[PDB]
Amino acid sequence: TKPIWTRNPDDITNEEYGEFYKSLTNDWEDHLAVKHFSVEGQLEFRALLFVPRRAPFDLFENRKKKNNIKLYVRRVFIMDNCEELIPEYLNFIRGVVDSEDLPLNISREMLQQSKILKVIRKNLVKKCLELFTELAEDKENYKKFYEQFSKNIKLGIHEDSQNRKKLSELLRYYTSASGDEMVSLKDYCTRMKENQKHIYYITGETKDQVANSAFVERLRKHGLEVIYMIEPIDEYCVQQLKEFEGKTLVSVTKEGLELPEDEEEKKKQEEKKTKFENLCKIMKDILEKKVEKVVVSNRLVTSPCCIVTSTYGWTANMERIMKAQALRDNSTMGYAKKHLEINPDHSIIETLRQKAEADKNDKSVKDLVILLYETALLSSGFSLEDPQTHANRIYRMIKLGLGID
Amino acid sequence: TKPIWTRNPDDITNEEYGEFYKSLTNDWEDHLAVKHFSVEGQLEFRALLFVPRRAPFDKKKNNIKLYVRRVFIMDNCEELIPEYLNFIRGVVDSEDLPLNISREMLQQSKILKVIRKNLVKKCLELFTELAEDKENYKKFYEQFSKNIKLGIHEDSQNRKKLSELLRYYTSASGDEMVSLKDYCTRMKENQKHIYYITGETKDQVANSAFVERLRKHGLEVIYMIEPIDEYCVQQLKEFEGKTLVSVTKEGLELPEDEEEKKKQEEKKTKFENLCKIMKDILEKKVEKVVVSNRLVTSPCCIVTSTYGWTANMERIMKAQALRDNSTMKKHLEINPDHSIIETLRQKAEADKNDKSVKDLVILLYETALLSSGFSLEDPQTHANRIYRMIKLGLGI
Ligand SMILES: CCN(CC)c1ccc2cc(C(=O)N/C=C\N3C(=O)CCC3=O)c(=O)oc2c1
Ligand SMILES: CCN(CC)c1ccc2cc(C(=O)N/C=C\N3C(=O)CCC3=O)c(=O)oc2c1
Repeated sequence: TKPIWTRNPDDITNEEYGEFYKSLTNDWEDHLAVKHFSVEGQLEFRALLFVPRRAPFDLFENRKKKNNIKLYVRRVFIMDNCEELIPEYLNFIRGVVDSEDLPLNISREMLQQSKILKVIRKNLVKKCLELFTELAEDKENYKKFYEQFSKNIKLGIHEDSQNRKKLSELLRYYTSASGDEMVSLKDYCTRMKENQKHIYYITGETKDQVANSAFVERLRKHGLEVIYMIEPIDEYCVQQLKEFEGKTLVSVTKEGLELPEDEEEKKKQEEKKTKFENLCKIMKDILEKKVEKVVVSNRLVTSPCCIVTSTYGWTANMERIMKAQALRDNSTMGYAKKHLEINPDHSIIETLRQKAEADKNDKSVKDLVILLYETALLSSGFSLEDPQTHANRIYRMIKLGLGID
Repeated sequence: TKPIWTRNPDDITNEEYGEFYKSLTNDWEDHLAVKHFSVEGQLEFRALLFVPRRAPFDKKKNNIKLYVRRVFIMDNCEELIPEYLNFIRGVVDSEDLPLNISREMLQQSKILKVIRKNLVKKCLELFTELAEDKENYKKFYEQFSKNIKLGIHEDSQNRKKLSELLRYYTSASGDEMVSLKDYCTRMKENQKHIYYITGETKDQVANSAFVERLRKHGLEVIYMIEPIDEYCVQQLKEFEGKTLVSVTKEGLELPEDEEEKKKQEEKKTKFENLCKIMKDILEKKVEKVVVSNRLVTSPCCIVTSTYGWTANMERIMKAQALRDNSTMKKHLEINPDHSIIETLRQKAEADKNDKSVKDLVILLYETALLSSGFSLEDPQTHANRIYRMIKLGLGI
């Protein structure tokens, strides 16, 4: 009688859909979700789409399967891999597309097919984003989905600038407040204190490393929520996600960390600015060019120091990923400028300011400046120049802790 | 009027060779080296082989054009040459092999197996020739060092002839690369082992902790900085009788001393108390804690089990496991003659529940992992521990 995608959506049982999706992809378990829609107008076409349970494989990047949408015209099969029928970041969708009107045999000149496809393209991506917007309403079944295709969503953020807002509403992250849960961007905004003009994120490799890192200290004490961006995609994602609902994004690993001045803590921070600037310009010289600037931390509580990164430059996470990639492709590392922030109110920083402003030539002072700098790189997610150099330096500091002999 | 490979070699100008290799591979510069040979016997066939100057970017198993009685057949010939020689370009003109076969007539594979084994011999002949001019072999090993080490891994029958062609940086060779036969000439007749280290840069392995008592003892250590080496040594057991030992692995055998081992034995039992304590302070963070016989300036180091993943291995594999996202044995050696070990034995045997002792054992263990090429559990945890130790260096 009629093919399965011509019967209309609410007249089909979810198991009938599944038997079809199994027969279409040989997947051993049924579909996860289904969107099934038709279109009339200048163009008549139907479309049945499936989202597999287990995220498909990355396919050699061969790009030899831009998609797996079986393509029909007037109920006859045509192609299996239709390059411009679906944007690359939705290639996991399985299903069929049955057009009534598109032109098949075409030369270069007949761009009309490429118009019909572009409109079907936008209509297919629209009905998908609709389905994901639908899925986001049941919080704990959307979990089975974002678990598999989070990497896919973030890719769209980078490529499809036209749908960037609708896509960003679908992102979920770990934050400081959501101790064990993932939360939307709209939720983080509902918990913002007014006059906070920024959304705080940190990029590392594990939650425990970014949660207990040095960079977030005076931000968690300040009652602020910070977003944990742990997957390597995130480093590229934020590069094109400028703002959400008006508020701009800021990295807690970068210099110039803006915070709300209350009862002009800038006046106390300014006294610290000038009080320790002596110590600032000394360690800049003890280190020479291993660092670019030495400034007073406005973000450090329990740790004495941290290594922050240039504003318009690579980060510790990026520097790790890129150079972990340059192992794979045999290459010189080629051509990341760091800033070191010191906590004025820490005893090690206070006591160091005394020994240094008394005798800045003391080889013990030089040794301690280098040592704190090296451990700060460890805190900030970097790799050391020469590990045994730091090792011998720690051994010397241990010699000082107990009997020097 | 006659094809170029059937013409007798030494009647061939190197420009004719180069012009031909250009016409065969469109390479803009001439060949690097050429081996050209014929064979008679049960099988008659000729072969002209080229080594390109620039190492190519390697599913085309090789580019050896294959002729029979001077007629072309195919170029991608899978079982004509082992995979680690895919950079060879050239032609092979057989007189007798059978092309059309029923799967039963594997006799087609015998003729190929014979040409295969015969081709690899004439190549290793060429490479042994190249090893004689030191600073031109460098132009080659610079490009194909990776290839030779792969052959060590795969071709066990030619494993010996290949190792003779390996070149490395060592402690003695400050800037030059040296053969294995040379390292044997500098061995003491009481030395039964060849010492190597696996790292990432020459500068890091030369100043490493594992080699301390080896440069003081007048011993030479081989610097393996390329990642292939990690797999190379897994199949490179011995050269010229003397076996290889990794300075990152446990059970470091050394030339037995003038019965001074009794002093190493007194150190063994004297610090064994501290060994039992640090073993428990680090709850399964390490597998065993024993007395070092290899450390001079460093107080402690982390070696790996003989059969386990090397320190190098765990770094590379987990650096690659960023691709899969798949996310996946240690020994702690302490230096007896170091003051920090003596002082720790005293603080431990006086009050072994001192949190300063706990702070010191954990701190020493973590920095030793850094010394040994590992990654830290929680960097901010180690940092807070150092900040605590620095706070102790001066008043709290
Ligand atoms: C119908 C016979 N031939 C020529 C061999 C085909 C078959 C398929 C296609 C697909 C094309 C094409 O549009 N590619 C880009 C997007 N795309 C579609 O819109 C459908 C399939 C597909 O890959 C095309 O331009 O010519 C084609 C020509
Ligand atoms: C021209 C006829 N065609 C190919 C279309 C051939 C040509 C060559 C071969 C070689 C075979 C063969 O002997 N393979 C074993 C070794 N071998 C070669 O000698 C060349 C490639 C290769 O794998 C074969 O099984 O079928 C062939 C079929």
